[PDB]
Amino acid sequence: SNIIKQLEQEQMKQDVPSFRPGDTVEVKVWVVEGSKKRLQAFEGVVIAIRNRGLHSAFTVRKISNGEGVERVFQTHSPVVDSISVKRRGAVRKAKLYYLRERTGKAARIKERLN
Amino acid sequence: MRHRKSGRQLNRNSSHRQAMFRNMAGSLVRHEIIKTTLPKAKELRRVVEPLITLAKTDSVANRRLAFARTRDNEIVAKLFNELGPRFASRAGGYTRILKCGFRAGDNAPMAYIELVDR
Amino acid sequence: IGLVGKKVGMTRIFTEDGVSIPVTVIEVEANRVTQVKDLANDGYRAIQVTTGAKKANRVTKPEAGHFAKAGVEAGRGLWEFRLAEGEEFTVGQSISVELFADVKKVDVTGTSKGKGFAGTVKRWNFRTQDATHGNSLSHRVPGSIGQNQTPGKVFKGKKMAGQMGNERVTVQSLDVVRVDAERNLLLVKGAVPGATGSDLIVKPAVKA
Amino acid sequence: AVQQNKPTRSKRGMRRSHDALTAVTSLSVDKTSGEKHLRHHITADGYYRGRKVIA
Amino acid sequence: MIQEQTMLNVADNSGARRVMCIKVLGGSHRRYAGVGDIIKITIKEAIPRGKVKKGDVLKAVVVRTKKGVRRPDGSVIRFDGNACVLLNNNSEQPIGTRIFGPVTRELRSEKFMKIISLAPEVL
RNA sequence: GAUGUCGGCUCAUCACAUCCUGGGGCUGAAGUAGGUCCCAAGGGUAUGGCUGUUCGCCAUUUAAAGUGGUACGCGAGCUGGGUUUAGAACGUCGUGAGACAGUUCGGUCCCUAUCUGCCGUGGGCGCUGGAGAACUGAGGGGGGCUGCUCCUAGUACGAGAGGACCGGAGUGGACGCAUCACUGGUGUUCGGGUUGUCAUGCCAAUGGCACUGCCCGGUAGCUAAAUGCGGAAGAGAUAAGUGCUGAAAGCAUCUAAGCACGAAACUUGCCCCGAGAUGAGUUCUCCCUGACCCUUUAAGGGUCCUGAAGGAACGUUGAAGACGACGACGUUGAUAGGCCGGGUGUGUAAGCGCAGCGAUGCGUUGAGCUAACCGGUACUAAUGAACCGUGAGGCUUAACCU
RNA sequence: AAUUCCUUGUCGGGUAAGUUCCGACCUGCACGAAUGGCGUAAUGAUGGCCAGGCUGUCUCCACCCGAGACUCAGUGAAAUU
RNA sequence: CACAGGUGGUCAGGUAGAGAAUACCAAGGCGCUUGAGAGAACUCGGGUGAAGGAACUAGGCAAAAUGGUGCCGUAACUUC
RNA sequence: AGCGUCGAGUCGGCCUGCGCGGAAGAU
RNA sequence: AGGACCGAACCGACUAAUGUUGAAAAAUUAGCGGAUGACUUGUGGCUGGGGGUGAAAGGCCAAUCAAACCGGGAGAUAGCU
Ligand SMILES: C=C[C@]1(C)C[C@@H](OC(=O)CS[C@H]2C[C@H]3CC[C@@H](C2)N3C)[C@]2(C)[C@H](C)CC[C@]3(CCC(=O)[C@H]32)[C@@H](C)[C@@H]1O
Ligand SMILES: [K+]
Ligand SMILES: [K+]
Ligand SMILES: [K+]
Ligand SMILES: [K+]
Ligand SMILES: [K+]
Ligand SMILES: [K+]
Ligand SMILES: [K+]
Ligand SMILES: [K+]
Ligand SMILES: [K+]
Ligand SMILES: [K+]
Ligand SMILES: [K+]
Ligand SMILES: [K+]
Ligand SMILES: [K+]
Ligand SMILES: [K+]
Ligand SMILES: [K+]
Ligand SMILES: [K+]
Ligand SMILES: [K+]
Ligand SMILES: [K+]
Ligand SMILES: [K+]
Ligand SMILES: [K+]
Ligand SMILES: [Mg+2]
Ligand SMILES: [Mg+2]
Ligand SMILES: [Mg+2]
Ligand SMILES: [Mg+2]
Ligand SMILES: [Mg+2]
Ligand SMILES: [Mg+2]
Ligand SMILES: [Mg+2]
Ligand SMILES: [Mg+2]
Ligand SMILES: [Mg+2]
Ligand SMILES: [Mg+2]
Ligand SMILES: [Mg+2]
Ligand SMILES: [Mg+2]
Ligand SMILES: [Mg+2]
Ligand SMILES: [Mg+2]
Ligand SMILES: [Mg+2]
Ligand SMILES: [Mg+2]
Ligand SMILES: [Mg+2]
Ligand SMILES: [Mg+2]
Ligand SMILES: [Mg+2]
Ligand SMILES: [Mg+2]
Ligand SMILES: [Mg+2]
Ligand SMILES: [Mg+2]
Ligand SMILES: [Mg+2]
Ligand SMILES: [Mg+2]
Ligand SMILES: [Mg+2]
Ligand SMILES: [Mg+2]
Ligand SMILES: [Mg+2]
Ligand SMILES: [Mg+2]
Ligand SMILES: [Mg+2]
Ligand SMILES: [Mg+2]
Ligand SMILES: [Mg+2]
Ligand SMILES: [Mg+2]
Ligand SMILES: [Mg+2]
Ligand SMILES: [Mg+2]
Ligand SMILES: [Mg+2]
Ligand SMILES: [Mg+2]
Ligand SMILES: [Mg+2]
Ligand SMILES: [Mg+2]
Ligand SMILES: [Mg+2]
Ligand SMILES: [Mg+2]
Ligand SMILES: [Mg+2]
Ligand SMILES: [Mg+2]
Ligand SMILES: [Mg+2]
Ligand SMILES: [Mg+2]
Ligand SMILES: [Mg+2]
Ligand SMILES: [Mg+2]
Ligand SMILES: [Mg+2]
Ligand SMILES: [Mg+2]
Ligand SMILES: [Mg+2]
Ligand SMILES: [Mg+2]
Ligand SMILES: [Mg+2]
Ligand SMILES: [Mg+2]
Ligand SMILES: [Mg+2]
Ligand SMILES: [Mg+2]
Ligand SMILES: [Mg+2]
Ligand SMILES: [Mg+2]
Ligand SMILES: [Mg+2]
Ligand SMILES: [Mg+2]
Ligand SMILES: [Mg+2]
Ligand SMILES: [Mg+2]
Ligand SMILES: [Mg+2]
Ligand SMILES: [Mg+2]
Ligand SMILES: [Mg+2]
Ligand SMILES: [Mg+2]
Ligand SMILES: [Mg+2]
Ligand SMILES: [Mg+2]
Ligand SMILES: [Mg+2]
Ligand SMILES: [Mg+2]
Repeated sequence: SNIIKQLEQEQMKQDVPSFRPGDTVEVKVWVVEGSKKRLQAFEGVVIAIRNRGLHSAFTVRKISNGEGVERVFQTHSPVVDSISVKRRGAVRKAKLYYLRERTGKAARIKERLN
Repeated sequence: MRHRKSGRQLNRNSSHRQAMFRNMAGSLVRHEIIKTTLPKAKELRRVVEPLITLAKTDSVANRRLAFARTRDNEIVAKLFNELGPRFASRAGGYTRILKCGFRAGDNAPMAYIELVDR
Repeated sequence: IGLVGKKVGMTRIFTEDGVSIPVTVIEVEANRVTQVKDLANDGYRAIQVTTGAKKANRVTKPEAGHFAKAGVEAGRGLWEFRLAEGEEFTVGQSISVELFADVKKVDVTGTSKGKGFAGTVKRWNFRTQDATHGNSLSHRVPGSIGQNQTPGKVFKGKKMAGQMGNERVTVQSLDVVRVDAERNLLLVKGAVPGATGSDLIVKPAVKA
Repeated sequence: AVQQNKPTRSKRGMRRSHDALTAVTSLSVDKTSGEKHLRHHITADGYYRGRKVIA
Repeated sequence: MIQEQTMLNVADNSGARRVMCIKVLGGSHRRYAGVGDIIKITIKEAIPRGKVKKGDVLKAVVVRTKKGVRRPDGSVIRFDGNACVLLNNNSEQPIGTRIFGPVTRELRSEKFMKIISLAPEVL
């Protein structure tokens, strides 16, 4: 409890930017293709955030090369090098699962300009 | 299993329980002491004491939340004008349950539940 | 030997190379030796240890005198560990989680969570019968429990409904992720038996 | 499913070996009124732990 | 998480459009194929003049699943559809010359390095 | 004066004439891979298409898809497609009623478990003074499956083609145990959106009802599809088998004496139960060190005093639980509820102001509300007692001390 | 074939695989012309077969809400023997 | 049987609705003559469900699904 | 019999007593 | 216009589950068919047991039907238990 808090807090990233559901975010992930390591960008809409301390996660949805892809990132994972908000989205809901049933013009999110 | 679960079903559905405790909370605020079954008395604490807590801060919003949860403006008025003021310095424990034996008709364990400064 | 600890809960350790190791956090406070069993007196070699801190009112006079003989404070219980051919310990010696400093794998024993009275589907992984296709009142029921006149009885050990969990379980060969002697913590990879708060007996892995 | 043989009065008695009621071990005595009561319950005159709690 | 009767999209230009898993290979009572697993397929729908025909029985490697893949940090990658790449029944080598849509790094193996090379991205 | 029937489903259990995996002899056994026989029952031992099918054929798996017994195991466990009532029709037979072990369509499957058994779980008494703990381990149960890849090694073997033993490493399938950190499901106790309607005087705001009205999310818990772990190694004694030395029988001979190997079987090793193990075990600790009189002088009986350790009861309760039980706590107190702070979830409350003709938008505002969560906190309820349990614990013999 | 024993006839179609189904063939065990033959739009809680959708039917079950089951108080059966 | 059954006629409010359907209400009438707890298995009646989607089964049995109005549009075949 | 050597028995039919293998089953 | 269509009342009873010492000696629940007609329903009437009535199932004729029920022949007879 207080013990696990302490174990968790010392592993937590200190530099996680503010983002909300509906934001376009670019997540740069470490990819080890051999022993060489490089950053691979994954850009898309944040459809879900789990706020849970060290166990925090967020789900990013992109359309890649025809196909809808979702990636659930573990926020404090060392695999996630950096997160950056590319665009602020204006949505009502915490969870944008309704975007799974939308493509193109129907899947557009209004910008939150404030 | 019911590991870590709260709330008694009391051989009712959710809508009946909610309605019953709204009535019973109204009864306790109005009369300041009621006789009921010991399990109902224990559950009633979890309904009535938050209403008294809400009633410590008099505002339109809080009166409306109290009205939403009681549906009786006599009760809301008593909460905000009397009980909240009466309990302003007390940190919880606005009620006490006193066990008072067994009901004739069904041997139900009975208790009085009262406001502590009745 | 091993040590007695407490299941604090589960978390994860992120490794630098981006692995999340699921860990059970075990609080291993000082185990104080209350009795040393020997071959002459007791017929086997063991230590009895205590851990934690029981309140005086809950310590009976029999319990108090046992602790008082050892010259240790009352802990929340007593556990024995059998001694190896070499191992020697003294009464009143405190044994810390530093014991596990060089141990790679542990066996963790606890009391499993109690499921109460469990059906055969849950308890024994029995298959359900048809939900439809005419099934009459026999969806999760166990089916046949024997043959016929031969043998004309149900065999002992027949898998049937009954109490499930709330029993001693050992999980073997769990990797020791971290021994934190300063915080009295052992981190083991993966799940161990029992609820948060329950007593755990941790021993070096028997198998290897 | 039903018996093939009438169970005996003996067997009936044996089954009822666990049916005996337990008397109240002891009644508590109110410190003020002196009334006997179930422990942790109010007295018939409405005392509890010396205090007149009901009327 | 593909089983017998699961319909899959085809992530190649072999000519198949829709294929059905008729067997999860590689063990007795094996329930499911995830990404990187070889399945037996039948072609349910194909293009007119492709390398494969409707009703042909082949192997395929599952390259995308809705259930998705887990990574060592606890992350998940999920796709909107189940897709596979058709393989020669004997050689287990890709029939098509192109790969369509993302694949995962689970395919990174001498067996499927052709798929990796042809794929438009690897996640 | 009824022993329910084919097939399926559920759940099995045994045999071994062994399907796989293990050991081995012979081979017309180069290797690989077979053939055949011996040992071996530990564990394992397909999903589908068709058909009522069992079976079978077929498709595609698998290390393998064993063969049998068990009322052709299993309907007071399920099904009811088949068989086998009454309806109807076809072919066929019959003048006909009707009939067919020909076909066709339709066609009620009851039982609240007394006993045995079995799975769980208590109460009683016992175990010799009582009590609280920790144990020993007689005995019992669980578990025991296996693929593929790589290395050894393109080595041995082979004309090539191909391609090992032995040994080692990795990674899977199936199965099992645990767990909820993760990924998710659920989440009628949390938040929100919204339709119809009724109400709270009305507006505004709310509540009821409509499957939780319909929905969208979701906390804790429970949980699998989630993720940890397991099968072993080792040891003993062996099976078939292989031998050493070795006579009887100057030789030979694995055997008669003697000695050595030898398998998933056996006994252990691993896990769980376990002293009602009445053969009732051990260890540690704790508690009680009063008077008195009878008679049936005896493990006799009763009184007066005493009431221990500890237990139980009651109460607050629990990731313990059908009830019992088990665990925590009872003011010298965090046991539960409340309360405070936090987290989490939902997603910017109400009110007010502003913009708009208005729906509505914007600001105040990531607001308000927030269960089972976390950290705290005696506000409420856990009572002073009372109750049970006693007062040094039999005889005999030995060994020691007096 | 509501008729075909042999029979899952044979050939074609559909399926990865089809004793059923559809189309044929004719070798009609044992069709056949008002105890009607062969067709036939429409109709059918009619029989058979296929497909899309759909799903806890199933892989393989999980959780939840209620009514019982369980405990307490009151009342109080039954078959059978 | 104070029994979820059966029993002809008459009357016909509001909001929504095509409606005497249906939902919510009015007038009016009722909460069904054992209750109290608990929150096991299992049964019953329901809700939701990852991935798959008939692999279930004698058989898609059951369930899930479809579902309104206006307009557009609509095949073989046909006794038109 | 083993290798002329070697110094005591050896060889295998018959009849018969008792044993041995042949000999795998399901709670 | 219609033994027309969709659909309540009304009439019915195709499927499933429940129930099977039932709430009920045939129902309940969810679905289902007909619903201006060869429809349905109230009241009364007529048909009588080898008889009736039957859009025909040996259906129905008072929870009884290959010959109702009640009383009688009657203590039928019973080489059977
Ligand atoms: C009625 C007897 C049944 C239930 C069934 C019986 O099967 C027959 O007798 C076949 S004849 C068939 C029986 C039932 C009753 C009338 C009709 C004809 N059908 C529906 C059957 C299968 C046997 C052949 C004869 C013995 C049985 C006991 C054991 C068994 O297997 C039974 C009898 C004693 C049993 O009571
Ligand atoms: K068998
Ligand atoms: K061999
Ligand atoms: K075996
Ligand atoms: K039989
Ligand atoms: K059967
Ligand atoms: K029986
Ligand atoms: K039954
Ligand atoms: K018996
Ligand atoms: K979880
Ligand atoms: K959850
Ligand atoms: K409303
Ligand atoms: K004992
Ligand atoms: K128990
Ligand atoms: K508290
Ligand atoms: K606002
Ligand atoms: K506001
Ligand atoms: K918030
Ligand atoms: K014929
Ligand atoms: K005729
Ligand atoms: K007659
Ligand atoms: Mg709680
Ligand atoms: Mg009740
Ligand atoms: Mg409601
Ligand atoms: Mg439990
Ligand atoms: Mg099944
Ligand atoms: Mg039934
Ligand atoms: Mg059922
Ligand atoms: Mg017997
Ligand atoms: Mg008998
Ligand atoms: Mg009893
Ligand atoms: Mg009999
Ligand atoms: Mg054998
Ligand atoms: Mg054996
Ligand atoms: Mg063994
Ligand atoms: Mg088969
Ligand atoms: Mg049988
Ligand atoms: Mg069998
Ligand atoms: Mg039955
Ligand atoms: Mg039976
Ligand atoms: Mg039938
Ligand atoms: Mg007939
Ligand atoms: Mg075993
Ligand atoms: Mg598994
Ligand atoms: Mg958690
Ligand atoms: Mg979720
Ligand atoms: Mg929900
Ligand atoms: Mg709500
Ligand atoms: Mg309004
Ligand atoms: Mg109302
Ligand atoms: Mg209403
Ligand atoms: Mg020799
Ligand atoms: Mg093995
Ligand atoms: Mg938030
Ligand atoms: Mg609101
Ligand atoms: Mg803002
Ligand atoms: Mg708060
Ligand atoms: Mg035929
Ligand atoms: Mg044919
Ligand atoms: Mg054909
Ligand atoms: Mg099919
Ligand atoms: Mg034909
Ligand atoms: Mg004819
Ligand atoms: Mg004619
Ligand atoms: Mg005709
Ligand atoms: Mg009544
Ligand atoms: Mg009635
Ligand atoms: Mg009527
Ligand atoms: Mg109505
Ligand atoms: Mg329930
Ligand atoms: Mg549903
Ligand atoms: Mg699903
Ligand atoms: Mg889904
Ligand atoms: Mg589909
Ligand atoms: Mg099928
Ligand atoms: Mg099948
Ligand atoms: Mg249906
Ligand atoms: Mg439905
Ligand atoms: Mg012999
Ligand atoms: Mg009509
Ligand atoms: Mg009729
Ligand atoms: Mg109906
Ligand atoms: Mg019609
Ligand atoms: Mg109609
Ligand atoms: Mg007839
Ligand atoms: Mg009749
Ligand atoms: Mg007659
Ligand atoms: Mg006469
Ligand atoms: Mg007579």
